[PDB]
Amino acid sequence: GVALGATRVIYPAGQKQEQLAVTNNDENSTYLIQSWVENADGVKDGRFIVTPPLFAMKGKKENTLRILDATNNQLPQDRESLFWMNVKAIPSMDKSKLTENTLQLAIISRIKLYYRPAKLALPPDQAAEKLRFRRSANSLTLINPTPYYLTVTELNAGTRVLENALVPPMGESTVKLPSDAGSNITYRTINDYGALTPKMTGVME
Amino acid sequence: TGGCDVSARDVTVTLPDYPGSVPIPLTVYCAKSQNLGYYLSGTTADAGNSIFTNTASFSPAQGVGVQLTRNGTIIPANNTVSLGAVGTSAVSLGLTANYARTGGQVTAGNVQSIIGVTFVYQ
Amino acid sequence: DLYFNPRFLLSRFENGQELPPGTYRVDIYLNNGYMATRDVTFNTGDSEQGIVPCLTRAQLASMGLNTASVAGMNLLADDACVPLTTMVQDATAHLDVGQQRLNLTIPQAFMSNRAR
Repeated sequence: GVALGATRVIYPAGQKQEQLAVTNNDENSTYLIQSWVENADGVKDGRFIVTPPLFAMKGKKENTLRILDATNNQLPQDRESLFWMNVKAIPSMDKSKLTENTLQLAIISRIKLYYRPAKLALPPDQAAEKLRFRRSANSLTLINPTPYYLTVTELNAGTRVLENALVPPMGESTVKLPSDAGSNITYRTINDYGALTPKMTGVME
Repeated sequence: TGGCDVSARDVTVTLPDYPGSVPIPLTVYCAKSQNLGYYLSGTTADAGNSIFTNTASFSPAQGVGVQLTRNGTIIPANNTVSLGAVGTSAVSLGLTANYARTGGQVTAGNVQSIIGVTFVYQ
Repeated sequence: DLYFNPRFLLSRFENGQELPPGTYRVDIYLNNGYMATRDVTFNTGDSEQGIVPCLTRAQLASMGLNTASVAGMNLLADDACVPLTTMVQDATAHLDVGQQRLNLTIPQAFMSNRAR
């Protein structure tokens, strides 16, 4: 099918543009590629422009999408802001199929687009370790005191596997916690390069 | 590394005449192993938000839509299906295409439905 | 004949076109040399691509075109889209959609290459 060249885009403030590769691996196929940006609420948003927003890819080839900052410098300058890139691969079919029974599937890739201000206080390689936890009766709260979004996965409490979480900068997120879950917490994160970081021991606030 | 890729016999599935069902050969693989999941989207006609509408123009059959199942379970729109760890070896999405009545009277004609399959990356 | 279901969102695409009319951020090259990266409007026009770039007399001049060597170019408005391929004999324009790169070529007889 059609695959993206990255699983996230870190957009450095000040940059004129950032790119995202879109590759059609199907030699005999022609797809219509529709792309758009959504804000943290999942609503189409124009603060970031993705272009070309609609184009056709015939056969095996790579097309590059440009992502442009259209925020007018209005976003917070002490923390990252979250947006989502959406790339939909619309298939074509012969018009002769219009007289038959068919089901066409459009594949959509959705990845994070992080707007990252310049000169942030904490270096990115120091953020993951800063995560803290607050335990409740049947819930676990993740505390992120850093300017970076933390993608927490492989979150464990005892032998229990909890839900993954996306903890906002200088914010918190909460996940359900089975009443029998152990007190020993461990977790991993997905870093700037989309790589899973080594297990870290959870530290309580 | 980049995003994963979906492979299919054809993303354009020729459905059997109603009534009938057919498995959808559709798999996904990644260059780097990672937990992956997907959800369906489109226009549905049932309160269950699981029967996708017929968009046929010429002579569309009324009273029927396309409903997908995985391991026998109906998959509603916007309901994430977790596939677990997906690496270099292709993993099937496990989908089967079925026809489901929308309630009304059924008439003769064809069915032309469309569904979106979204993969959100951590 | 190819078909694209509009409900997924088209004749041009069904006919082989890659990109519809619009304004795109492109890398502009002239005689295979990088010149700039900026927005360029592409309108419907006679081209295998179905669309043609809109560049003004001043834009072309700033990249090396000798406007005084082009017949009838003085009659164009400042904001008119220069009909490059017809007004400048054998000049060419092609957009590599995948790279979003507009490749322009202009014969030496029309370039500002006079001994300086």
